[PDB]
Amino acid sequence: IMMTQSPATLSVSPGERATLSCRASQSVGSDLAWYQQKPGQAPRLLIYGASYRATGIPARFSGGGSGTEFTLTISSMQSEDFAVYYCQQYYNWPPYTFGQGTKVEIKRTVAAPSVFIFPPSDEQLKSGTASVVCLLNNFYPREAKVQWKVDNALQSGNSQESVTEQDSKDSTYSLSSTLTLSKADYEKHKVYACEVTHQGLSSPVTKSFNRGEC
Amino acid sequence: EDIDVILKKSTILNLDINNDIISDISGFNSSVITYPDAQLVPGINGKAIHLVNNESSEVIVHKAMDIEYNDMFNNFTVSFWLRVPKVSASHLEQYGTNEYSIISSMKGSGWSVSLKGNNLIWTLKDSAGEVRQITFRDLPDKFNAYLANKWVFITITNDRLSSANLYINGVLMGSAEITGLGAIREDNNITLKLDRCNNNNQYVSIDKFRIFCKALNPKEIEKLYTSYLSITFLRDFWGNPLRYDTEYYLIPVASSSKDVQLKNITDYMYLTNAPSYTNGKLNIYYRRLYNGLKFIIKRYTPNNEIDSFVKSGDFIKLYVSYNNNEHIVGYPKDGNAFNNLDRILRVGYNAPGIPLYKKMEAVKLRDLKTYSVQLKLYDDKNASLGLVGTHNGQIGNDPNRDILIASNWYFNHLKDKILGCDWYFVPTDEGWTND
Amino acid sequence: QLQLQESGPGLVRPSETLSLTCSVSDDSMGSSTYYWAWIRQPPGKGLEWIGNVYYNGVTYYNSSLESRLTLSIDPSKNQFSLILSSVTAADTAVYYCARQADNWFDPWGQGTLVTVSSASTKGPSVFPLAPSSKSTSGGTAALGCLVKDYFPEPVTVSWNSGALTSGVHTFPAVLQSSGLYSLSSVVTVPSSSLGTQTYICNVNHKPSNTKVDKRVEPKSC
Repeated sequence: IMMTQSPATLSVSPGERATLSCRASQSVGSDLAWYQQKPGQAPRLLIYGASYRATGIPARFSGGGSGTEFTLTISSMQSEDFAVYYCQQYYNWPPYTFGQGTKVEIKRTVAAPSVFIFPPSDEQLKSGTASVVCLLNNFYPREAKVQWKVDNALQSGNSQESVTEQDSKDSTYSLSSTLTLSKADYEKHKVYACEVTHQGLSSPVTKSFNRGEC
Repeated sequence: EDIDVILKKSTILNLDINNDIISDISGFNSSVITYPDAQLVPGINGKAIHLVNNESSEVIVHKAMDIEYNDMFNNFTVSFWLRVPKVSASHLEQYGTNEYSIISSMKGSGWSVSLKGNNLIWTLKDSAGEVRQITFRDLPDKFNAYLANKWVFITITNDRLSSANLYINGVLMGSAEITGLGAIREDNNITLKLDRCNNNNQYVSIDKFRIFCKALNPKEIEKLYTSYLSITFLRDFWGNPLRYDTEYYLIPVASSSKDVQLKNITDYMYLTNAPSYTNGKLNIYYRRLYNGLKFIIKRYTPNNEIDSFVKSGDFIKLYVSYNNNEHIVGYPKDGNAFNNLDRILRVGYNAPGIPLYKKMEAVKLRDLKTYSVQLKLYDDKNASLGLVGTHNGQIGNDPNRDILIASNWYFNHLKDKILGCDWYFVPTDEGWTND
Repeated sequence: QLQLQESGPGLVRPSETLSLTCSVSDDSMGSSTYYWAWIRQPPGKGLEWIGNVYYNGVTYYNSSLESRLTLSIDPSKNQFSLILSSVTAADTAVYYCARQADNWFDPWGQGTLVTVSSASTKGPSVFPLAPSSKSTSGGTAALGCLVKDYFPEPVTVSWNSGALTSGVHTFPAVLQSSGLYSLSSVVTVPSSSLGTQTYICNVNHKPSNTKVDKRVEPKSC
């Protein structure tokens, strides 16, 4: 076979120990490498043979395992040194066929969001198109399942505006979600809303707007 | 009742190259026909018979009248050095059904060796119509398989009232029973051809073909395998003798999934992982070849009869091929090493003052069954420094790897099963291509 | 010290060519015996690489991605390049060729992103987005801003001469289906701080050189 992430998760705080994993076949039972990737620049390597660091790399990292299946740990992490990692394989024309992903996480005090709603403006009249933007600001965690209603009706299309998470100074999240329809499709109905279902909050709240909020 | 005496007592034909002629040396010297295109390729000790897929290369043997009836009620066996080219993926899907009989007694019955796809198969055609086959499913690991252009042996230990067996390298690899037969009026003609093949570039190279008028046993056939394996010459990977001043790539024996790689100009060597191919669709997989570094093996100082054949234990240099420019391996004095007994290797260390041990010697010490080769490194005062071996260890700032060494420490494992300084010498050969 | 430093800037149109030169510098010998390979990077997705070809030039990694791109070498300046043709938008990315020194892609470089778009440049279209006392005091006042119909990235997003960027939160841009890019820019201010001072967006997509500002006031009929 090839690589499979088992598991593919992370939940850590400043200071604690990271724990990742992979899985593959072992016909090349080779000890392998692990690649970190700071956002601001290009990725780089962290280990090779799961134990031997490269230069300039402080030894606070490590890893181990058998065959080709390997895992690794990282202790005393600093937010400034945190991003998704990646594990290898040994294909017989080798660069290393990458692992799918190592989803990462910074832990903050769990908290519900504070959603907003915004109607379009004169441009959509001068455009004939339409777009419905509703902010939800300064929340946590990554999970946010926002949907819409057309006076009642959920969407199947016009849902692809799912801008996703970032990270901030104070480790908060603030995404954005919009709509796109033609003025016929928009004025053809009266009241839309943002179905925000934050797993942290676990209680569906929704602000709505009034077409002609004058 | 000794091994070699029964060995030379039971042989009843010996097809052998002797000075560009094929002839039987089994006392019963029978006809050895040959045709203008029955070429002969390099041989272990001498030359090697060849075959090509057309009506050119027939080498038939009209046998003696008294022994024509040899197979009426007697058990026997065939044996020969063998190797076939690496059937590529394309030609494989093209011809994965063709069943050509290399050795047979057709016209028109009797024992008949056959090669088909990636299989060897005995085929016996008796009187009453019954037939038995003993397939050998391909050894899926091509890189050490038994149709991979490796010079290999086969024996087919026919027994009428018992089993017939096949033996690769002497080892058993497949068998099936035979009993329940009748008397055969087998014809006498012994075809050696690609009869009814369907590939133009198909070719099987038989060497040292022989037949024994009796059964055998594992111990004596192992001794026989060893016997044919003369220490006299110093084989390369494929089995044909090494060639001086020709290109070579080198592959450790317990590091198949590795191969060589230079790091920098004139500085240390090191090892790396395996580029290769895998057809997981036709049960095919093999480490790719010819990829790594090209090497040139010279004599230390030219001679009069400069024949590129290498005899056992001959003093040589070692040049590496790079951009078609040549560079020699070695070890300079005070050359930083591991434990001061595992001498790091180098390549043409362009030292202004420091000298360099450039005096090696091809040396055969172990693996009298498998075609490996050990290389030794002397000083300039005739002292054994060690063999070129596999021993870990980081150097400087660069990452840790596996590096080529020289450590007489190795001399204390020569009785073991696996070593770290045995080697393969692959030359760029026809019958294998990275698909 | 091997500073990879690449070029081949700009954007590509579908089925056209892309020149991508991997100038490895300051390593005079450079190409001695180790490999060289490329890296594919579709933003926010898994990472399969492209290929790996030697300076003997045997071949490169051929999974189902060849026959539209080609790999090259140049031992002259230790250089080696990437050929690209008959490409689709599905490979808009930032590519990475990196030194597979001893079979691990240890030193990596800045690199540069490639955008397989279809439309040309475009001045950005700023739109105001103003709150009011309709649902006032949602904790506090968060006024938004929409700029759209522009190409290509980036695009300036600031607020009132960059005076107070406090609590501002722009977003990563998203490609509009008809061949544009969309984003937003929202600040959060005191509920009743509106109408006393000014609140102006700042968007500017320099490649079209259209520096437009919208003096936004919370409009209430």
